[PDB]
Amino acid sequence: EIPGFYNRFKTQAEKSTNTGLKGRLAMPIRANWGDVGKVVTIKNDLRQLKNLFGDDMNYSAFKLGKLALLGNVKELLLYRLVDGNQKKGTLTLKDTTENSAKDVIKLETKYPTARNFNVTIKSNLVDSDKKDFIFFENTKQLFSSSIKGTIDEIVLEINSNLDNEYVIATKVADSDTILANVVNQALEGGNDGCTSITNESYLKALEEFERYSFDSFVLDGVADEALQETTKAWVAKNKELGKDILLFLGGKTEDNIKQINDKSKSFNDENIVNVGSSAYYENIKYTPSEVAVYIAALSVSKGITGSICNAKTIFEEVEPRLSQSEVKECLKSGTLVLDFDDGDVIIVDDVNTFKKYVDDKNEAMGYISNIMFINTINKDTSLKRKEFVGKIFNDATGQTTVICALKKYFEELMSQGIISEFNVDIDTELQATAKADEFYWKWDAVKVDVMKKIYGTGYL
Amino acid sequence: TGSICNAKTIFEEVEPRLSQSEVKECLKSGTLVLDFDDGDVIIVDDVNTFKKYVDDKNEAMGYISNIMFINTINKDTSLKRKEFVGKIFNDATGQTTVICALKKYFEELMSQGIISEFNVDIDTELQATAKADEFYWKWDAVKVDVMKKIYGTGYL
Amino acid sequence: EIPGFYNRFKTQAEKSTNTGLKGRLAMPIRANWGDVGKVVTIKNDLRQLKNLFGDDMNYSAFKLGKL
Repeated sequence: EIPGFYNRFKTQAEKSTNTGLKGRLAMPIRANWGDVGKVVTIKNDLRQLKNLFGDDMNYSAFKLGKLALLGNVKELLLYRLVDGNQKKGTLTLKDTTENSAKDVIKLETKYPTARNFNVTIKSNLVDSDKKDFIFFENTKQLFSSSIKGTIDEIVLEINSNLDNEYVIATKVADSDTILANVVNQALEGGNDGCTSITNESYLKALEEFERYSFDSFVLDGVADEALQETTKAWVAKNKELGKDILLFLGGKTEDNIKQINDKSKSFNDENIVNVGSSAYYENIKYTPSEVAVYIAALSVSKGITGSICNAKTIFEEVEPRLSQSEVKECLKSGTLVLDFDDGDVIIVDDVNTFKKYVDDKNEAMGYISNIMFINTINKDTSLKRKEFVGKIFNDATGQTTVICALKKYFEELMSQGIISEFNVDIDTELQATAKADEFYWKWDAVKVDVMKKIYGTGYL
Repeated sequence: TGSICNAKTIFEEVEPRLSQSEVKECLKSGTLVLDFDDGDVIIVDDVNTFKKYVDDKNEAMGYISNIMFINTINKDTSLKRKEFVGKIFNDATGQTTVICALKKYFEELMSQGIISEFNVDIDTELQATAKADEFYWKWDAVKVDVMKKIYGTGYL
Repeated sequence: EIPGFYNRFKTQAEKSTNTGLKGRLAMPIRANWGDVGKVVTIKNDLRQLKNLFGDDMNYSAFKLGKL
């Protein structure tokens, strides 16, 4: 640059930061409003969810999004599910100067929907040629504007202000004629999003979700069986492909605790978590899958350095309600069920559906926190792939560098206290059999536990 | 001193996109195809069209880096032609000088770590049959490999 | 395989082992329940015996198996 003393101030995020959030979650959702056919990330502010997908609790989108956000996920990734017939609302405007009136402007909702987004056009009381363009939803006004009677400036203004973000205006003809007055005319022709949604839509959503990486998946708070087996196979495929995705599920409200335990027996992969209990938060019930959304969100928000075995929930009630016998039955079945151990609703344990089996996949694998730990180690290691694969020569120096980097990572874990003991070394047994263009290595560790049970004995 | 089997590319998208079955099919066919192993576009492997065949032209010949190495050795050697052809007398001294120069070159390669092991010597089998105005020589080497595959096993 | 860094975790029997057992024994048995006409090996967990030959002490099978 030219000589001088040029300041560039950067008080962007000086101390406007907090560290109370973590994790990311996947969400196929049915929605009346918002983008369609894309996987969109949502920051934890619910205002973003409300803006980008509406505020209708009749739909899985807003309700499950609110539950996930209250789960304190750092970034919530959504995908709007639709049938192919799903459509945008639309309205058309016409001129009045000519006896044979001609359509000159068309209004269409910015996102596909079927809501009663309405529009009003009336004569401007100040200027003769101006028309006052006002927009509503069921007469609840969104935005008002006034432009002279030329179509180009009218559509440009209507598309300019983001107060009119609900609707897009397009020019039908290049007229300079006075528009026709409308009063609360709905943008018709749209279709909602709950229309004929089937397993194929969920399959397409999952195929879209293959692109990204996630900490957990919950399947739209829907307990349809065939979707559950499909997602089970999909997660197994993703695991075999090096994508370590965890899955939470919730049974149907009609299922008895015996049926829920049978389903939790049917699932035995460690990445499957079955939720049995229903709950109420704002005096409104939530099916086991709807609360499975929340428990998955809370789990991913916990991340490492935590668990869920007694994490307090937002729910004001829980049902069905279990004695210690029923709780033990559910845990032995691998079911996760909420509890009312105190005046609040409390998560009973960290169990997953796998826990029915014991020894080879160890008992700690029956707990979700260990699976999150293993998936995190696999993810960081598969991040190291690109640092080390195809970039170092397999000699003693390259092996030493790889081992030193992994040792530094595990020592960082040790510094956090997550691991009580570890060692990482070359797998000389397999390294002897290794081909010259490959490397084998081994590591042992001991994750630091957490009190689930405590016992006290008193003397007087 | 490098390869392409995981070199990051500048490309923001790649198509057509392949499962591991398709990738294995392409590699067995000798095809080179880009991949989206992460958020970027990444080169899958070092393979060439030859790789369909295996043993005589060895499996390392199926990889482009080995061919680049062999071509470089041939090029430097065919650079040495002008230094040695028609300029030294084929006696024991000339043969020793040629062998010493080639040994120095291969030791320079060893210093760079590209070669893990080598030996270079007169091809006494063909040198016995060699005409008086020519020279035969032999060399073995071991190019240093690179991790393409890595496997880890965990204990808790 | 294709190039990559593919983990395969093997926390099967990390430290879930003990050395308090040895030996093998033959047993012709009368039983109300279980397989017939085959020589079946039973691991020392009595639950395996109970599953594969019942839990009736009236028969040589369960009683002598427990012993």
